[PDB]
Amino acid sequence: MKTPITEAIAAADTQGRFLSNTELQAVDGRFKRAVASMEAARALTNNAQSLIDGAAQAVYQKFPYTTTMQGSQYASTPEGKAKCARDIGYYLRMITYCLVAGGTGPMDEYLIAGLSEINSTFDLSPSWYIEALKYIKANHGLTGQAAVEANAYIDYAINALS
Amino acid sequence: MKTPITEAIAAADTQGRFLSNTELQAVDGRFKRAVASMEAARALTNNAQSLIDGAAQAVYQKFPYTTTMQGSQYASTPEGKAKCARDIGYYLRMITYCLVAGGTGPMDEYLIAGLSEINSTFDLSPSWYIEALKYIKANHGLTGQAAVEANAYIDYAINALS
Amino acid sequence: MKTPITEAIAAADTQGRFLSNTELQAVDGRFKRAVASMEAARALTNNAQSLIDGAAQAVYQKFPYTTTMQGSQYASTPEGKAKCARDIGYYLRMITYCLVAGGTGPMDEYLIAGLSEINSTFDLSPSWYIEALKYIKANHGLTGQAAVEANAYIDYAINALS
Amino acid sequence: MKTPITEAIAAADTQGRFLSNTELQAVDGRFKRAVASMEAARALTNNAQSLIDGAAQAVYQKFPYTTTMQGSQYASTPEGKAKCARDIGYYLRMITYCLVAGGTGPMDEYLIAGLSEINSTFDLSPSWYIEALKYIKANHGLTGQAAVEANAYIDYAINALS
Amino acid sequence: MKTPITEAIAAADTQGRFLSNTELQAVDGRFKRAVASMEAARALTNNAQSLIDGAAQAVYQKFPYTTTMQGSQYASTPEGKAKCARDIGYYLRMITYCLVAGGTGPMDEYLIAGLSEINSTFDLSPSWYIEALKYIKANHGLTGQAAVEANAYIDYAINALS
Amino acid sequence: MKTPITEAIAAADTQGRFLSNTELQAVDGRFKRAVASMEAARALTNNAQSLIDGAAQAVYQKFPYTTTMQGSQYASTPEGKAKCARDIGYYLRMITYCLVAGGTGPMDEYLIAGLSEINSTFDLSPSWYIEALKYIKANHGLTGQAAVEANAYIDYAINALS
Amino acid sequence: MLDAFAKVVAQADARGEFLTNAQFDALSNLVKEGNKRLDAVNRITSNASTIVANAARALFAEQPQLIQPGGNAYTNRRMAACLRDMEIILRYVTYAILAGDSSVLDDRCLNGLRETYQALGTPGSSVAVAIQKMKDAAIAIANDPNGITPGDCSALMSEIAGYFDRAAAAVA
Amino acid sequence: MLDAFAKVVAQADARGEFLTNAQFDALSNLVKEGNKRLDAVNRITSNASTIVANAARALFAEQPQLIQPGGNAYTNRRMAACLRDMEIILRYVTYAILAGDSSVLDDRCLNGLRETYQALGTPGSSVAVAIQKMKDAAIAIANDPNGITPGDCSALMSEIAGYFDRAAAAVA
Amino acid sequence: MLDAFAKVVAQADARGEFLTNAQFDALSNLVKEGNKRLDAVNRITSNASTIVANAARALFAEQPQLIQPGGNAYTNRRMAACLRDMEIILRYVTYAILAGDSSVLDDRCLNGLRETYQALGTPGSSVAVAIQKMKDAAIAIANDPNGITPGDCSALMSEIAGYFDRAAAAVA
Amino acid sequence: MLDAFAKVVAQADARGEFLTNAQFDALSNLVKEGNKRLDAVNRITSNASTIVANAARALFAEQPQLIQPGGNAYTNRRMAACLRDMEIILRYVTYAILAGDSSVLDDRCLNGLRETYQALGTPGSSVAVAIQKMKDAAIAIANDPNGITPGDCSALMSEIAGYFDRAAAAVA
Amino acid sequence: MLDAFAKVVAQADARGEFLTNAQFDALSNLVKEGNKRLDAVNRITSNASTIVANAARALFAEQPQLIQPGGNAYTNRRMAACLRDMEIILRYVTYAILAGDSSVLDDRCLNGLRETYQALGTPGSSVAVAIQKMKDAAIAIANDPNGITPGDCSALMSEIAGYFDRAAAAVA
Amino acid sequence: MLDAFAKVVAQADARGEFLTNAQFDALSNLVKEGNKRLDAVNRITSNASTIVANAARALFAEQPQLIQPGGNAYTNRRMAACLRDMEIILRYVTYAILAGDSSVLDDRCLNGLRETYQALGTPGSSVAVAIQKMKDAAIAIANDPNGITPGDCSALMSEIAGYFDRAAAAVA
Ligand SMILES: *[C@@H](C)[C@H]1/C(=C/c2[nH]c(/C=C3N=C(/C=C4\NC(=O)C(CC)=C4C)C(C)=C\3CCC(=O)O)c(CCC(=O)O)c2C)NC(=O)[C@@H]1C
Repeated sequence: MKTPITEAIAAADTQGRFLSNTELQAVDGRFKRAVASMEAARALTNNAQSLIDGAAQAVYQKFPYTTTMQGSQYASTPEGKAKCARDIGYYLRMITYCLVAGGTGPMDEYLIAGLSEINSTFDLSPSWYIEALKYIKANHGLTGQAAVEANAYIDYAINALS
Repeated sequence: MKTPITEAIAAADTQGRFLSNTELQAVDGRFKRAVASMEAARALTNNAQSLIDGAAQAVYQKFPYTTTMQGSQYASTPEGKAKCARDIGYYLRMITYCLVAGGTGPMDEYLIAGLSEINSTFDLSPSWYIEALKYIKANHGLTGQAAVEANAYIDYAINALS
Repeated sequence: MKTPITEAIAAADTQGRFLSNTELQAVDGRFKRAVASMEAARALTNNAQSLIDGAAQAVYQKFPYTTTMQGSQYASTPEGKAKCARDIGYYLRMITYCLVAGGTGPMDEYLIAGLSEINSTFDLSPSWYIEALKYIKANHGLTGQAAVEANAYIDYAINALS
Repeated sequence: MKTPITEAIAAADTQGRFLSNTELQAVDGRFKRAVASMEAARALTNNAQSLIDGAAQAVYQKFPYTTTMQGSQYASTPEGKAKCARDIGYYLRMITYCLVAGGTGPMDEYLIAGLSEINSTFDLSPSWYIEALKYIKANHGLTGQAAVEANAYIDYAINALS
Repeated sequence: MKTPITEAIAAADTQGRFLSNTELQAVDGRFKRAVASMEAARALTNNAQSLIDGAAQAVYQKFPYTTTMQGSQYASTPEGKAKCARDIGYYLRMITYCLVAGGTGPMDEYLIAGLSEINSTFDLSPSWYIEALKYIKANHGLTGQAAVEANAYIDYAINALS
Repeated sequence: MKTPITEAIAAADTQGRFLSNTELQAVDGRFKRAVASMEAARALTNNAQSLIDGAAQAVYQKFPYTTTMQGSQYASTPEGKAKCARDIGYYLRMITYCLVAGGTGPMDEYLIAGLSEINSTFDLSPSWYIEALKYIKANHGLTGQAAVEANAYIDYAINALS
Repeated sequence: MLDAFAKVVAQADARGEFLTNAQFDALSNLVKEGNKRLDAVNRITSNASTIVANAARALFAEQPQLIQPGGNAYTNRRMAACLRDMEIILRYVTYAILAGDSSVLDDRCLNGLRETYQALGTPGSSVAVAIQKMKDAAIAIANDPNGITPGDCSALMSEIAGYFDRAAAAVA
Repeated sequence: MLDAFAKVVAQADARGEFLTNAQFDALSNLVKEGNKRLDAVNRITSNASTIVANAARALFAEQPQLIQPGGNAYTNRRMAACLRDMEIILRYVTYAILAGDSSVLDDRCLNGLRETYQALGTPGSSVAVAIQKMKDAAIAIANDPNGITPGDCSALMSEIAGYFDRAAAAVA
Repeated sequence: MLDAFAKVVAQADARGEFLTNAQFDALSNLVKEGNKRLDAVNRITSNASTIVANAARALFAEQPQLIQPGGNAYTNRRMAACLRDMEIILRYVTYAILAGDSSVLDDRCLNGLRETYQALGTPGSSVAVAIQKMKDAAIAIANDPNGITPGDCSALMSEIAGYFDRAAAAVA
Repeated sequence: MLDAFAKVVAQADARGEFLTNAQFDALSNLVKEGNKRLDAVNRITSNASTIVANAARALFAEQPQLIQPGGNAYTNRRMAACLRDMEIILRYVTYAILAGDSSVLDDRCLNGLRETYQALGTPGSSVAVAIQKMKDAAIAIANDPNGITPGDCSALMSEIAGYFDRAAAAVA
Repeated sequence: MLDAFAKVVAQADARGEFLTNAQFDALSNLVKEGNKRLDAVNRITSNASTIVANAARALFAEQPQLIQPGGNAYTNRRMAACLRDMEIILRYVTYAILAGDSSVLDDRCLNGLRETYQALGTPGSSVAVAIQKMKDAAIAIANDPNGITPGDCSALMSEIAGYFDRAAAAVA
Repeated sequence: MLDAFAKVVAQADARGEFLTNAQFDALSNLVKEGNKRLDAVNRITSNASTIVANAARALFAEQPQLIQPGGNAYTNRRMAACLRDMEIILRYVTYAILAGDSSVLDDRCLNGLRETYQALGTPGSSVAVAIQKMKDAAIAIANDPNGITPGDCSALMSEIAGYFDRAAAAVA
């Protein structure tokens, strides 16, 4: 999985050599940044439910047709609404993983790989998720570097969706 | 050239993607470590001459035969002694480059590549340089993290020579 | 470009040999089918405007939000509606090319290659085009083998969009 | 084995896609041609013996030395004459296989592959077989497209032998 | 061109090294054998015409049909007989080249490469040349190692033809 | 293992062909040279001890520091002196193997491969071995071609060490 | 691979004999039903996406544990692989229908598949359900009387069912 | 590469327009002459070996210096290459006849050929004679009235002559 | 490639001298502005998609002929290539900003680009407009006072503008 | 490969749950001991050559039969391989120390090693002695109180000992 | 691979000793018989084609079922393979004769051959007959007293017989 | 590549004629001087390292600017390349001496060398001095009267000088 640490050893490994000061400074770089990352992860996790419930509504508000239109890809049914909230929880949960790990690794393996295929096969619209992510971005309530860390991964998700 | 920064972009480039938080933490890692690195580089540069003159003597003291034996590879001639001090200055100069750059890059391109070939062709003994480096290691007069930085590159040279 | 004829010579060419009875039967196969293909192409071309104008409305009827919602990707503006009709004409025009050529070639090079990238970048929804194609499918007014030919390429487009 | 049908799926398979109208027209091409092919195959099979007995004589007539000369590669012995008729039957039998299959496949795998090696190792002359094939070509008694099919494969054999 | 000398340097060259005692013994091996080789070459060259005129007749004697049969590939015409003698001279001339060079090189580049293609395209029979070579083999009049050298290359030709 | 004989068959094998006169002359080349090679091998083997004891002293005489200096890489201890004589015996023994085999093969596999790594890891100086080899070169007491053979392999070792 | 025609040729050769009137008549009949075979392939192929997507939705509604966290189809990477596998199974089945022989399906798709799922930890029996599903939809779409000349396709449908059952049995 | 059909499509697209009745009618006519085009290709292809061999014999009888020692066709290696080149020229010409377009001939055979012979030291004009020869034989064999339904093939023959002249001009 | 630090080292070596206090002081200052450089890269990179998409829309509204049939950006294949090229130009520009040196941009992106568009038939000057556009958006997003500690980034912005102008000049 | 952080993430996901305060607290502690981990790696790595060379000398003094003629370390080729193997074992052990997880050591170094020595005829137990040796030297050099800020590193040392024992057990 | 000379060297080394007079004398004798060994190889090699062709004819006359339809040597592809295999067996046997050691024959020809025929369905015992045949012809041609200096070659012939029996036993 | 023998053969063939007594006599003489040629190669090759090292030392003492910082031989990488180039020039020169023809030297070493140094920025004339040097040492070592049967080698030495001058002229 892609983290500042695995990236550091992979580099040394391909060149078939021992770790050097070059790689070590990178790991200390992540170690020092962990403080702000952990703070973000903690806050997102403690407020998971309200952010998820808020984000879902933001989506339904912006794209009202996803609640009335008929089809299994929409949330016009209690089942569709459960799947929808579930998917949102998946996104939120993945960005906290990225904060704890210090890299995009978790999101890349678990969510980005195969994304476009899935959204294509089940007629799911990207803008639906981009909307939910923007809501989480504007309301996580974090400040300082904790916000920069959180936003870094939210925006990363936004780009994968566009 | 291999630096924490070029390593960061090379990684992103091979994966054909934009820089992420992963790489950025690595660069901030080097940025924060630069303070101790620069201090080392400065001290080594201001005391270049005495460390060089000291290291040469340490070599002649340990391997007295390099001053009496006849052959162009030895310092038994004023010419040989100039080449010898010159070579020592090359080593010292290269480790300061590594401190300023934040990586082994400078030393790797300018000194390690081709080293064994050269020492083999001109009958130069590695232990001669390992001795000079140990002297610089014990007498640079640095303390704290500035010493750890300096020693990191000195030892790196020692290993390439053995 | 991929046609029953270029496919026939490509096969012979990779095997580095002369055309044989195998390839020739394939070309005669397309020659005999051309009659129904040309009939389809002709009918689609003579009724281009009404099918295009009909298909656009079918899209606006099914996804009413594409006419009211604000954003350049929607047809909530005279400009957006022109782009929309233009895109529909592109699809129709491409399937006639496939009928005349006897293969998917035209559509593959001119429309399928890069499709997903485009729909992703400009926030265009596939179901919008799948809807327009279904309308053309139900109203081209063709019968017999001329309909089978037309539908073969319409469905081919549908699959590329899903 | 190479047939209009296996060629059609191989093409689709390498491109990793589903069959399209392109390939289907090729199979219908062979399906429609089968009528003339089957007629040829049937006629050649019902008159196998006389064509074989006729072709052998034509060879002995043109190259009289193959009946008097001494050596196991010649038909100057009852054994050599049996091998000779046998080989002719092999050629005839293979062209009927090509007619039934709709391609050169059968002949390519069973007869062309390794041909030159064999004729070289056992001192068999190609012109001997080209002569036998020309006889079958002038006397199969077929007309119309049934003759074109038969001749297509006979000539194909002639070329492999020259 | 393939000679004991070029083979010796090619081996050293692929291994990217200087010639060693291994390769040198090989060159001295050819140097010592040159005496018998040169003797063979000289004798074959001084008796070229009679051996050529003898070999041609031997071919016509064994395969009388090559003088009566009609076709440009046969010597049933003054032109065909000139081509035939010419071809024989080519074979003889090539084996002397092999003796002077100390290897098959000359024959390989000038005669073996493309042989089967040519004999196939112009309906020339290998046994015709094998017969001419056997005549030269039985009548060159050489003895001792000079005969072993000559025969080595004659047989080499025989094998390429079968 | 690299010998004039294995080199001869390897060449034929890569070209996927039978041995020819080219390769055979090379083997006879080695066969004829074996006489001088065997004489060298025999003489070196019968005088192994004195040459070894002489060569060791020559090394200690030229590089007196290897007997007084402290460290396990030097012969300043009875153990170090045993290792030293042992290593010399290895060199001598390997050149006799090369004489018997007719090539560098034995030395290449058993001594050259990995040499530089070893001398580097255990701080052994090449000039120490080059000195021992020069002694053996000046005192083997061989003359004529037997000396040329012996010297060929001694010098070969010298070059690998420089 | 072989098509129904080359299959007969290969059998004739191993015996070293010409085709018999029975064989000619039999092969002549395959040619007569050609039109029905082209329609089957066209229709199924023309609804490829719908068949795969609808079958998977059903699979997941029937076995929700495949998509719960930890399930073999959990995460978009494993899900895409699952959908890909289904489309691939369907693709090789349509080749067999065109060929009139399962060889292509066996050599290039079914062999080693069981070993592959065993090693990956994929519930092979769950795959069988997936394919059983496409089978029903595929056949339903193949012999739908609307839109074409009426006639009997029952034999072709039973053959089409064979290749599907053949794949399902190769992983279950 | 393109066939006469895709060629029209590519022109229509660059303008962004549907096909016109003129174009439909024109392409509909190519389909009508299809039978003549299949016969041309079959016959020429069916006499590939004879065409190459007979043309080369003539070339060599006309320019004996090509086979004298030192000549570019002297030695079996250079001779095989010569014959190979002829068969290759003929092969790409038959592809163009099937396609009804010279693109395949131009992109995959003719371009870079002149540069290739210049660099090799091969008399390009001598190659032109070789191909001119196959041209005459090819056409002679293509429209031989014996063995087929009578009718006019004059337009096809003139087109066939074009591809041959096109190749000859590309090396001369 | 080189970063601003290795660039000084390479110059020092070619002369065979140690770094001077001027150089130490100069490089020590780059370290002090590090935070501003990390923010610039993060922000631009964080709005990659928007920057490319919005710039292209503008390009096409300004030069509609690029998307008319026959235009170099007509058809989804050429359009995807166009968008890809823009994202690639932007990607290498952000590498230069992290490095503090244009080497990576020059060696791995700009060289051979002019030749490449010339040969493809792509209006290089049109590309320049595209990049000029991303430049304005990129900088607008880089030094937006909202969301971060206040301070002067003017020098960094001017440097950032340099790499953009550098790429635009390499194709125009 | 995984580092101690991704290891927790992977476990959290398979269950489909967010991290718990226990986990946050646990991972927050790894971050606190980071400095000790960087020092361990730096020191061991900084004495790579000495560690390998001194350990091998001891191995050979303890088991002289490995270097007698016929021994598995006899001849410079086999000796270089031996030394190389030791340096490689040490290299992957330092990666695990940086990562805080043995995955990289297991996947890219230890698996298949036992099979490899069995097939080569190399005394696997002799390798175990070699690594046991580097273990003692490595740890001795890692927690030497001279030259650094005082404090407890006992837990890290015990972890470091684990990876070494883990490799030794994988070949013995 | 090894030749009789390197074979002795390899044994001497594993013991770490110089060659003994017995060994010198033994190897000195191989050199003395060199001429006979060069003649053997030259003659056999010089009749390669005849040996293979005549042996195969006999094999087929003895076991006609190998060439009946369905037989493993039926069809020119399988027949060419058969002849190729024979020529290859003969080729490696002549290498062993030059080398004076069967190593090259064992490592590069005989190992895996039995497994290969088992898997292909080729009657390995039939191959043994083929090689037995070439053996008799090869030796007959090797020590034919006509055309060379008289003397005893009996020991060499018995050695030559060994390599042939060695190959036959490796497939039977 | 060609050796002096194949060189004559190639000339004879292009004319289509047998060798003349002049040619036989000429080639018969090369064979007579064979011993001198083997000694030349053995000696030079036997002092490869000394020749390169001593020549380079002299080059650097004569042109110290090549090793000053910034010089083309400054840094161990460029220095190793320099030494490598010298050893390579010497290696191909010894091949020519064995062959008795400069072809191998020209085709595989000298051609493109001038272009290569021009592009690299390496003072080609400085290389010429390097090789001139090895020339003098090489010849000095080749015809040293000590250690061998006396006789005249003057012609061989002049030929040996030719290949060296030939290489020097190819870069200067
Ligand atoms: C110019 C772009 C704008 C601007 C920048 C500005 N930034 C800071 C300070 C900080 N920036 C960071 C950001 C990072 N550190 C990292 O390691 C990473 C990668 C993960 C990033 C993105 C940090 C940690 C700081 C310091 C803490 C803080 O939040 O202040 C400054 C202040 C510098 C100082 O300390 O004096 C400034 C001025 N300011 C503007 O007005 C422009 C719009």
